[PDB]
Amino acid sequence: VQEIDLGLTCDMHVHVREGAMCELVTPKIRDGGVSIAYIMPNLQPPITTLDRVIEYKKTLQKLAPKTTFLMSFYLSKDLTPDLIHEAAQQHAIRGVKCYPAGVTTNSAAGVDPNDFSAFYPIFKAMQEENLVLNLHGEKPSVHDGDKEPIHVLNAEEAFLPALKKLHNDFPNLKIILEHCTSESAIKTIEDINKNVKKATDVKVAATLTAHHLFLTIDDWAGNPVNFCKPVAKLPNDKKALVKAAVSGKPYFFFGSDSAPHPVQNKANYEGVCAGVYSQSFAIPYIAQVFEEQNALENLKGFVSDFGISFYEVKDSEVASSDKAILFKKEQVIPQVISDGKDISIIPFKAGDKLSWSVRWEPRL
Amino acid sequence: VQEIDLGLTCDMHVHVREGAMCELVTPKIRDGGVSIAYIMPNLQPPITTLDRVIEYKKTLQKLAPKTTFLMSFYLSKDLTPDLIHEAAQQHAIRGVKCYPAGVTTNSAAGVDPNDFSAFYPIFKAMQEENLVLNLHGEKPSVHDGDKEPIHVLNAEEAFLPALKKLHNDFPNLKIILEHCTSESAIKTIEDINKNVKKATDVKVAATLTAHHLFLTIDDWAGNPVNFCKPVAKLPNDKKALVKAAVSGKPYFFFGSDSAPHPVQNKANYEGVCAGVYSQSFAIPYIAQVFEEQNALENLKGFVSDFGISFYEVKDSEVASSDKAILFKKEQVIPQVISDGKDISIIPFKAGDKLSWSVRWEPRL
Ligand SMILES: O=c1[nH]cc(F)c(=O)[nH]1
Ligand SMILES: O=c1[nH]cc(F)c(=O)[nH]1
Ligand SMILES: [Zn+2]
Ligand SMILES: [Zn+2]
Ligand SMILES: [Zn+2]
Ligand SMILES: [Zn+2]
Repeated sequence: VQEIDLGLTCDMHVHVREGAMCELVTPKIRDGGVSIAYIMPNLQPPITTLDRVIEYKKTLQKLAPKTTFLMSFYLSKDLTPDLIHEAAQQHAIRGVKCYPAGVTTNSAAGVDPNDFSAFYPIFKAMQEENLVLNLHGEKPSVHDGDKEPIHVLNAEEAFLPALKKLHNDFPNLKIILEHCTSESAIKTIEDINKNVKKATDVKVAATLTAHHLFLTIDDWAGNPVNFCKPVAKLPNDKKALVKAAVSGKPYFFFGSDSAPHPVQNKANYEGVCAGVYSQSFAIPYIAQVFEEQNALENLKGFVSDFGISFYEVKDSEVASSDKAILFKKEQVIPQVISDGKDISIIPFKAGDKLSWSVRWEPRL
Repeated sequence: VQEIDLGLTCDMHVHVREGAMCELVTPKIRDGGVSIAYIMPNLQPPITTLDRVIEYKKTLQKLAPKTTFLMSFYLSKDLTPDLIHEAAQQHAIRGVKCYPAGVTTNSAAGVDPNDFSAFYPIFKAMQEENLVLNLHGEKPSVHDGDKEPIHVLNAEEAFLPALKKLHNDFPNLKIILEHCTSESAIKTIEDINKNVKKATDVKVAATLTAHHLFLTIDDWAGNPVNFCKPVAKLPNDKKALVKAAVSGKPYFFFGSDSAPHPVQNKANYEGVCAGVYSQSFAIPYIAQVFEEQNALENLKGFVSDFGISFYEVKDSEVASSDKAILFKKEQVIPQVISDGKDISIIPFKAGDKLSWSVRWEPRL
C-alpha cells in the first residue's frame, strides 16, 4: 500500500467536553491521526479561571498521554490583563477564544461583537504575551430592520468588518477566524495576507473543518446529524473552502471543530444541538478531499506544517515525537461511537468508506 | 375591531392523512375556523383512483360532517386522461396535485419537473374539465456538474420557468403555485397577472401558508418542528410573502399546508419529516399577521373571497352554511396536540399566545 509521512499533525480546533464524554473522545484525537490539539473552552460554566484551565489539561493528559494539548480561555468579562499575564507566564493557555452571545453551543455567556472594545485590555495583554485570539466569526441574528438583517447564512459575512477592525487596531496580535464557511471569508483572509512572503509573516489565519469540505445546506436540511455552527452554506461556498484547503497558502490550516454530542441531543424536535463529530477519522476525512482534488502533495502543510508554524509549537512542549503515517487501506465509518455505558455519538459520514487509514511511527 | 365575520373560510392546501391521525386531524379544520378545505392526495399509496378518493371523502365527511371537502388526485405515472374526464364529471375531484420526485413527504412516486411533456395529455384533459392543477414548485436537488446546482434555497426559483411554460402551453388551465416561499416566486406571480382586472381573470394564482408568514431559516435551522418544504428562506423573502398576503390582490389566497406528523418523526437525528401542523389554529394564525400589518380589512379576501372565487365554490356544495366569526379573545397554543392514544403533535408556535379566537355562527 502507499504511505504518506505527515509528521506532527495538528487539529487546532477541538471540543472534548467533560465527564464521561471527555473520557470517550479524548483518546480519539490520537486515533484520528492528530498529534497536537487546540482545546476549546466552551464548557458549562466557561473556562475563565487559571485553576480550572490547569484542571482541564492534565485531565486530558491523563486521558491521552501522547497528545499535545494547547489550552484556551473563554473570552468573558471575568478576564483581567493580570490573569492573561499570569496564565501566559505559567504556560497554561495558548489563546483566548471568543463566542458571540447566543450564536452556538454554550455561547449564552458570550460577548456582543458590536463592542469588542470592552475587551481591548485583554487583547493588549494577549498581544504582549504572543497569545492567539480565536474568533467564532458570526454576528448574532437581527431580523428587524434598520441595518440589513443577520441570519445563519450571512452572519459570517456580516462579521468580516469586525475582524478587519481588530487586525487594524492590533496589527501584531495573532488572530484566527475559526471554521471559515463562506467564500467571502476566504477572500477576506486572502486579501489580508496580500503582501505575505513566508509563513511567519502570517498574523491573521483561518481554520477549515473537515465537514465543511463535504457539506452544503442540502446535507443538513432535515438532517440535524449534519447541523453545526457556522452552518454549511451554498455549493459556491464549499468550492471556495476546498480550493483554500488545497491552496498551499500558509494562512489556511486544519481545525476540525469536532463537537461531540450524545445522539439524544441531536434527535430533538426543537433546540437541536449544533455540532459534528469528526475526531475519530479527522485526518482520513481530510485525505479524502485532498485525494479527490489531486492535491495530496499539499496535505502535510494543511494538517501539520502551517498550524505548527502559526502556533509556534516547539518540540519542547510536544508530548510525543511519534509521526502520523497515512496509508491507503480502505475502511468503513461505524454507525455509532459509544462508550458502552450511557453515551452514543453519530460520527461524521457514518457508514461511508474512506480510502485512507492512519498509523503511528516513532522518529530518529 | 372586536369581531370580524369572515363568512365561508377556505384553506386550499390541507393534509389529513389516514387512520388514527385522520380521526385526530379532520375535526380540527372546523376547530381552526375553516369551512372549506382542499384535501391533498399524498397518502400511501397515492390517491389515483376513483374508488379511493370517494371512500376517502366519505370518511372525512363522517368524521367532520359540517366541513366542505374538495378532493384531488396525485399526479402519477399511471393516471389517464379518461380517468380525469370520468372523475371530473362524477364530481369526485377538483384537481390534481403535482409532487416533484423526492422533494417532500410521500413524493417518491412523483414527477420529474424537467419532462412535464409526458403529462401534457393529462393537463389537456384537466383544462377541458376546468380542473385545478396544484404545483409543489421545487426542482429536485442537483449537485452533479455542468449545470448550475439546485438546492433547498433556490429550488423554488429554479422551478419558476417550468410554471411559466406550463401556463403558456395551457392558457385556460387554472394553476396554483402552492405555498410560495421566495420573493422570486412572488414577483413572477405578479408579472403573470400584471393587468388582471379582477379575481375571475386570474388563472395562475399562489397560496401562502401561515408558517411562511412567520418563519425564516433561523427558525428551522435548529428546530425540526418548523422544518417544512419548501423551506422558509431569508427575511427578504418573508417581507415579500407577508406583503403579498395583505396585498388585497386576488391571485394570493390562503392554503395552510398543515402537514401533521407524530412527534417521533420530528425528533430524528436524520431524515426528519417535512411539515408544519397549523390546522388547529389556522385562521387565528393569519389574524395575527393581518393585525400586525394593520390590514385586517383584507383578511376576508385572503382567507375566503379569493379561494372561493378561484375554485368557483358554489353554495350547493357547501356542507354547512355556518359563518366563521373571528373575535379578539386571547388564547394560548398548547405544547402538544394528542389523541390520548399513540399520537402527539407539536402545533406551529406551540406555547405562544394569539390575539384572536374563532367561533361559528349560522346563516339565518
Ligand atoms: O462551535 C461550536 N459548535 C458546536 C459545539 F458543540 C461547540 O461546542 N462549539
Ligand atoms: O408539502 C408537504 N410537506 C410535508 C408533508 F408531510 C406533506 O405531506 N406535504
Ligand atoms: Zn465555533
Ligand atoms: Zn468550535
Ligand atoms: Zn408541498
Ligand atoms: Zn402540502
